[PDB]
Amino acid sequence: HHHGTENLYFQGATMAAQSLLSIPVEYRSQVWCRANLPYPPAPQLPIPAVVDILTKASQALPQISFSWTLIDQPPDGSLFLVWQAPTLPSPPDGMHFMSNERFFNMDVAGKVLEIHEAKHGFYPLSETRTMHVRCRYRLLGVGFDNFWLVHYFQGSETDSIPANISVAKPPHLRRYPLPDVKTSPFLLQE
Ligand SMILES: [Cl-]
Repeated sequence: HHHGTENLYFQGATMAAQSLLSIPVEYRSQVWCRANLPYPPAPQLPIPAVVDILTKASQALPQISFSWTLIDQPPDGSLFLVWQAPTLPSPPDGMHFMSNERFFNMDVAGKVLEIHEAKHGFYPLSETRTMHVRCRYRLLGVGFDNFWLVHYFQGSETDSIPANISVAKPPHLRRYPLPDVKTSPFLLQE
């Protein structure tokens, strides 16, 4: 592949680039850059709570480390802070969806909150119906544009529909078992 868009995001991010180059080439497309916290698990969050969590993360960023790691079939409640370019695809998480991720925008205190909501989530190895929701959030205009809250939680009984990997997104099952890929921590601000 060529790396023009990636390279745009690793300008001036040397530590994160160095950590990625330590990973075998085949797995570099598979890893998430996730914060070493961990966030307590939570049910579906109100919008003001999301805004606060991302504001606090932006203010704490020089004291928070990240690692490149695989994420696979996280339990309901799982909350991650992740670094991702809005123009690159998300790495795999082991979740498939029977519908398209929908994109909503909310004005909050003169800022934009992006909500990317993927209902009808399922784990094809263990589920014949949809049981999960994934939300990716980010808050624009506060100097934290490339940082996301990613939330996995329980779907409603009313939203559960028959699931089949043959018509789901993504269409391809990931290779199991997963290799051991977790880098030692690095910083994204100094
Ligand atoms: Cl749809």
